[PDB]
Amino acid sequence: PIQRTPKIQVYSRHPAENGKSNFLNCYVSGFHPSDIEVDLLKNGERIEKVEHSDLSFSKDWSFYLLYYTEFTPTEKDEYACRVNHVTLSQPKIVKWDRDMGGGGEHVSFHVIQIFSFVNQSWARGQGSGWLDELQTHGWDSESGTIIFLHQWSKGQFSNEELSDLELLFRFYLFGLTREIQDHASYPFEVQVKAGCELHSGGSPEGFFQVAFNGLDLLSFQQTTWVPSPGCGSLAQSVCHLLNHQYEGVTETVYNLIRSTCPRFLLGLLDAGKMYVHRQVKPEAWLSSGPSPGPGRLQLVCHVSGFYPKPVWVMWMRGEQEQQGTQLGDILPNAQGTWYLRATLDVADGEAAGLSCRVKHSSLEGQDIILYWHH
Ligand SMILES: CCCCCCC[C@@H](C)CCC[C@H](C)CCC[C@H](C)CCC[C@H](C)CCC[C@@H](C)CCCOP(=O)(O)O
Ligand SMILES: *[C@@H]1O[C@H](CO)[C@@H](O[C@@H]2O[C@H](CO)[C@@H](O)[C@H](O)[C@H]2NC(C)=O)[C@H](O)[C@H]1NC(C)=O
Ligand SMILES: [Cl-]
Ligand SMILES: [Cl-]
Ligand SMILES: [Cl-]
Ligand SMILES: [Cl-]
Ligand SMILES: [Cl-]
Ligand SMILES: [Cl-]
Repeated sequence: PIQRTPKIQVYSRHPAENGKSNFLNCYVSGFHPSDIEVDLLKNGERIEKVEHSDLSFSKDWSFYLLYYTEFTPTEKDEYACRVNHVTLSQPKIVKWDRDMGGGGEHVSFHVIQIFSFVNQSWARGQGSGWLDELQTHGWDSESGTIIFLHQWSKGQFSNEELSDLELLFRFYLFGLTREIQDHASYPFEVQVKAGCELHSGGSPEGFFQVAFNGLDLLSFQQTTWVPSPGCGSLAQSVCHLLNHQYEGVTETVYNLIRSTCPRFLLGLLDAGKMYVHRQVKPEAWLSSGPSPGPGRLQLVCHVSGFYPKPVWVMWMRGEQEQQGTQLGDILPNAQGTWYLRATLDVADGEAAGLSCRVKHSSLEGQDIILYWHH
């Protein structure tokens, strides 16, 4: 427990044009527990050879997953994202459709960990490193080794440092597992988010947060562990344990989270800048959306492939912003960049003369304008 339902978002990276190669993205989020089945379908057949990020979660602790593959839109062929979850009666198939528009400061670095305990002697585990919303690391479970997803994932650390880190992680895992395997009278899931935010001005902000069955359990605030008020005897127990019984583990954590993490983080940024990519022009295109009702249209404006994140997108009549404009979420793209789509609902007659306007930092001040037409 408890149960949350997956939001499902399907979208293409480029304008859809028959025979021309494209990328199909599927973003599955908001779910809990972590047990899930996601498949990209072509004409009902599951597509093998797809890319998927490792499992992560939000501040809410709900899980999310990115999927994508290469595909070609055609007149005949039908594509879908198929999801199966404990909160679904039947599997949900959401089609991708050109004419529906797809269907549906500070930097931070964190290590994310999910533990799934079905019983005493059976448990799943997985973890991964994330630079902002960008995964930079996986973790091989059998070997107990780090997986560096990119040419810069090492981030200006020597090999000795990272070896020591691997072993530190190994023993940390052995420790907690033994620790959770004790305390036995029972299905449950444990999530850990640990790492650092780096802020303008250089002040690091450390965090180590745990959750249980998707519930806020404990955290680490300024050299002292804190329980989230349940109460909460479990959290208070384990906190108290860490605070005193074995302190010195927290010396490591404290060091690791206030030092090494911001240094590694900065190392990633440095090594990252070499390859790509400072700024990227989006491309934009219009499509219809799902019909809002008889005698009404939904206009969809797609903005895809922009980086950095900040965008301004609006439906216009001349200089007048449209009141009804609805901005979707900013979603991740196949390799690194960003996707967003804005919709508007309008009567048939009032469709003509509406424009979608895009402002991005990389456009050099010359905005993208797209005019609706039939
Ligand atoms: C099966 C799940 C595997 C999960 C491992 C996935 C790891 C996967 C992301 C590899 C990326 C590695 C990445 C390249 C190097 C980043 C270096 C950063 C600065 C280190 C931050 C380490 C975290 C913050 C401290 C952990 C808390 C433990 C030390 C204390 C706990 C109490 O002890 P106890 O338990 O004994 O009682
Ligand atoms: C956790 O629950 C039981 C605990 O033993 C596991 O039971 C095993 O189930 C599979 C297939 O049914 C096999 O490993 C054996 O038949 C069972 N083991 C024993 C010792 O009887 C179970 O598989 C674990 N997790 C599940 C069922 O998801
Ligand atoms: Cl293959
Ligand atoms: Cl289509
Ligand atoms: Cl260090
Ligand atoms: Cl159109
Ligand atoms: Cl960004
Ligand atoms: Cl959306």
